[PDB]
Amino acid sequence: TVSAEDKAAAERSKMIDKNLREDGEKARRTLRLLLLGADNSGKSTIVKQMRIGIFETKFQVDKVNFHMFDVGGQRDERRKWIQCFNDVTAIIFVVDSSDYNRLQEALNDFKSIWNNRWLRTISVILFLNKQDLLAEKVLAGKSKIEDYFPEFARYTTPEDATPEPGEDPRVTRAKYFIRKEFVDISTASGDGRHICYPHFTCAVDTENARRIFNDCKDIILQMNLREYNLV
Amino acid sequence: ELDQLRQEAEQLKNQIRDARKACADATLSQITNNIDPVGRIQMRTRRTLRGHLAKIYAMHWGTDSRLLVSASQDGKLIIWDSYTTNKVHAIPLRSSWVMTCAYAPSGNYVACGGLDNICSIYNLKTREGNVRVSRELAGHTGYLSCCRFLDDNQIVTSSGDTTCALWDIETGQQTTTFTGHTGDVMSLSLAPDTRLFVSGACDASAKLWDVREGMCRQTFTGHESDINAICFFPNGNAFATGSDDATCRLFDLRADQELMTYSHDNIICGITSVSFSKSGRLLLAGYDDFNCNVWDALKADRAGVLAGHDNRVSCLGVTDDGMAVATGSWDSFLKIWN
Amino acid sequence: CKNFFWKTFTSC
Amino acid sequence: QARKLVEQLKMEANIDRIKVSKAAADLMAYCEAHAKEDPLLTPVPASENPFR
Amino acid sequence: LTSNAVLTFIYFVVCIIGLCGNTLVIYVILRYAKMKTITNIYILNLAIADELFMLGLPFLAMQVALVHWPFGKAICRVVMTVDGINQFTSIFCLTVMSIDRYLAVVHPIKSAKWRRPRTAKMITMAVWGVSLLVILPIMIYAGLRSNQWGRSSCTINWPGAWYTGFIIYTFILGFLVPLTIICLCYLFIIIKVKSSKSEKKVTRMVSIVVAVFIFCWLPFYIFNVSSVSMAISPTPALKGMFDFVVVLTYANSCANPILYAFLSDNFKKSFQNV
Amino acid sequence: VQLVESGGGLVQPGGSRKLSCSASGFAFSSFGMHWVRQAPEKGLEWVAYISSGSGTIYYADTVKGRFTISRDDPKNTLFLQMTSLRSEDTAMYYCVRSIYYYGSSPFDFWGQGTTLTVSSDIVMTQATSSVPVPGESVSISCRSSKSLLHSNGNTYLYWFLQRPGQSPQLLIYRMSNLASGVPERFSGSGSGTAFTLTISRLEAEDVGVYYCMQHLEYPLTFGAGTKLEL
Ligand SMILES: CC(C)CCC[C@@H](C)[C@H]1CC[C@H]2[C@@H]3CC=C4C[C@@H](O)CC[C@]4(C)[C@H]3CC[C@]12C
Repeated sequence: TVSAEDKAAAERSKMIDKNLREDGEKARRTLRLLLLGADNSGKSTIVKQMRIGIFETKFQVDKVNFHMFDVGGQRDERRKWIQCFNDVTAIIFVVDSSDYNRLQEALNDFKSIWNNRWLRTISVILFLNKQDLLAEKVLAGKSKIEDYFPEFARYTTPEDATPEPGEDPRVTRAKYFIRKEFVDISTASGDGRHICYPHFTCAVDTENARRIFNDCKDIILQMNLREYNLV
Repeated sequence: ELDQLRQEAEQLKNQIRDARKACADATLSQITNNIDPVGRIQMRTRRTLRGHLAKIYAMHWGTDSRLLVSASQDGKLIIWDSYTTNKVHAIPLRSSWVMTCAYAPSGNYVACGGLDNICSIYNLKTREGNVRVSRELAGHTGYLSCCRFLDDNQIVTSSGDTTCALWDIETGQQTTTFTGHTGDVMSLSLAPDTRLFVSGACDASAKLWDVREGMCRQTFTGHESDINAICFFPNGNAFATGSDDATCRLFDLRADQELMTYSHDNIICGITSVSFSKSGRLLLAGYDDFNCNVWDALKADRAGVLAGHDNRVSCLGVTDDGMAVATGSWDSFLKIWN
Repeated sequence: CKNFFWKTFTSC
Repeated sequence: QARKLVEQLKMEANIDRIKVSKAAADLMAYCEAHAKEDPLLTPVPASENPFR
Repeated sequence: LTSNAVLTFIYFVVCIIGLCGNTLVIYVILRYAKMKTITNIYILNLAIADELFMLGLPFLAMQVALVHWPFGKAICRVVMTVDGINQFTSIFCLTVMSIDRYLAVVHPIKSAKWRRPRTAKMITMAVWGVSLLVILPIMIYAGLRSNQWGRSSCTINWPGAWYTGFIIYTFILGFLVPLTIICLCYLFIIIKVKSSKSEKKVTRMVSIVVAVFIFCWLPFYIFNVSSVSMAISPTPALKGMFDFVVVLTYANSCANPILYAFLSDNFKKSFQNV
Repeated sequence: VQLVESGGGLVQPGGSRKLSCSASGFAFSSFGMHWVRQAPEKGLEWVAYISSGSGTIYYADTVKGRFTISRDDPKNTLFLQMTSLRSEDTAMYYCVRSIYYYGSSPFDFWGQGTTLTVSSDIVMTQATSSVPVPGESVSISCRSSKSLLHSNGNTYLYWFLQRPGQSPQLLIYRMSNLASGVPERFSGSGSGTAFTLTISRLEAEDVGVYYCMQHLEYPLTFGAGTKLEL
């Protein structure tokens, strides 16, 4: 009922589909991450530390392959530039804690990414950079928190944490104050779908990959537990 | 200084508004009330193409009303034959982010461009039986949002840096540039006689350009949000615009003002694409609410719905003769409806 | 042969 | 840039206008004239449809 | 007497409920879900095996209803063969599902390498093949027994050591391996989730899965052992007591699907569509 | 694009040999392959066909059992094993290529062939044996034993030209489509079981033998052919 010139086309289609499936199988192995940051933040510094149109990087740890994307633009309005990303497992976010002037506006930025309609099932990893500059600024005493933030004086240092309080109570005071400020917006309307992992890092740190790996493992575990109804 | 220019502009705008108000005489609905309704319309799916592994972003019928082109984010560009649901060509891609596609009227070239700020042209009728890249068009500072063919040697492109350009494939350099948009543009249309074309931007505006002269001729503004898709009336004197405020609008080129609006109290979701039929009585419109809709072009009364998808619809099209429509969505399943 | 064996009863 | 903008607006200002009723009547007549040759509006017999 | 009638009634009562529960699940799974997730394949196999197991009740019921076997020796062999293969397929399906859950939860990334949609079809064929292979001794000796005083029944024995051997063989594959595998897997899961509020839910799950499984099969495997230990005098009260244990054996079949399919949020959302 | 064939030697009946062919200049893993032979003083005849991926193999009914075709992809080679030589297998051998999809033009390129000198089915007819013959128009008509048409709406018929001392070529495919790299004067048309080819504004370098061929069903069969003498 069908001529041979149609059977040949059907055979060609089947052979194309087989190779298509075979080539598409390999894509699920690797993992993907998106990088978002502002100016004056050492994004390229940590990128180069981890290494050893749209710029793309790839690195391998413990027989696991990670791709990391960043986009260079000055639109300041995200729009469809974010509408594409709906499958990445995490969104690395890096700020600068040294310049006391900009933190407030940076806070507003966070809110947008926390409340975007499309990004309702994506977890955010938060980094804080330039610890040494903050230490020197608080040691010198030229600038005070009360000048820019007047709730600092009434606040008190929380107990039973003491990671490394040998330097001074003041540095932990500022650290935990900033951490609480950033965590409050995240916990205001989390609803349990996505949560935030704070961290502290410096310019010469070299253990970032292990932390990224651990948090990715935790994210996948939390997804699987919800998948199998156990939670 | 600038105060005199501002005063002159305000006076000109007031005069234009007064002229537009004086031009209006009667509403179209009152005139067209005497037309009989078309009645209920029922359509059912006939074929279901499948084989993609990701979400879909584009589709464009050919001039033969039998072949179509599909583009995804997995890095593959596929050419489908509609009658037998067979495959003809599968093409790899250098960049994994793709948002547009186009199919030449002659049938010997395919244009593709995504987020890499570069357009690529592929040739299909060559010896040794394989598809290879022919030319790469660069020189933009923003992501490409639409591209269309005028002939086998001219292409029009609309970028995300508030620019529209006309290229020359043989030479490789631009010959015209269009400016006058405040925000990024996300749509483009072409006239049947290939002498005029329009565009849509995120600042809730529409501009009518001119290829021969190279400057804007008319501007319209009646929306309050972004503009996602535009369509051009078959006769060549009317518009069709869709926004994020769940409203569809029809503009008149000759009267420089609106004529009718399409909106329902129930729907609140966004609008992603619109299209016309061959005659012009129907108006097909996608939606973000997991379904499609068809509207009467003369009564502004809903006629029928098209449901069966599992996610948002991204693009749709109507063939040249008027046999069937095609829709794509984010569930990786293209569908053809008759 | 009084055995309650497997899923059936069987008198001898 | 104000001078260029006001010059463009003034150039756009000079235009010829036509009554809305005439345009609406022309559109209605054109849309009504070709009602017979629209496959989507009037159902076609099962013999003519190639997809079926 | 009336005891046989009430036994036939309780036999017939469970069949309708089991059939309805299995048919609803299979219809919802096939109509809309389209086998999206991997666990749907296991649910499909479990439901099909459960229905096949649920099928073979009226033939057994008629034996106690009338006394003498009416159908003849032709059908008893196939009836008991199907019963055995379904009975030894269901347990292996449960065990493989539990081990899949353990390997998924404990290993988040490594298990993705050794888990593919292809292996789901592969392991089920092996499970069915093993179940068919084990039941062969049952099929080989399937003969009816008769007594001239108007007695006829299709037993499984052929003419006491073999009785004890069969009991040991069925018991060793009954509880020893599946129960310990399930217990170890669930204990490891509950400790691992604890290491990294909602915990009261997780334990509750265990508090069901191991419970019913212990309640149903346990008395049966006891009684048979007693039969091969000491000679027991027949008694109508003992007859009535024995008649309920075989029903308890099938009782797991009806309760199984709801615990694994009904409570799932993904299944509940898709059920309303169809 | 280049195809070159090797082999060919005089062997007494009962022997067996191999014929090889290699391709250079184009992708080889996509196309299918055929084999054709021509007697010293007769028309062409079909031999065997191998597809892409070795899914299907078709042999001529008259030479089944003693021929075996095969190919190697990494080396880009197609070779044939032939056994049980007879006295009717002394001819010249040609190889071709083809690709099948919507809008393709099969039987495109013809390579060189090698000589060998040893020690129901649809039949189509051509009327004129030869025609003696500038500036005029010539029409050649040939007929089939069965109507060449299918439910899709395509008529399968091909036209081939052979100049003296040269390999054949392709002129018209599917009864209405002109091939690439040819003058536009040629034309062809007709109806079921009656097909005509018309050439207008005749000039030089157009002398040879013309063949009308069918492809509706296997086996494929050629025609007697007609010459043009100046
Ligand atoms: C005792 C006998 C008669 C039982 C009848 C066998 C039927 C019910 C069983 C045997 C093999 C089984 C199939 C083999 C395995 C596949 C796995 C999966 O790809 C779908 C089910 C499916 C298709 C099974 C459906 C049920 C099946 C057909």
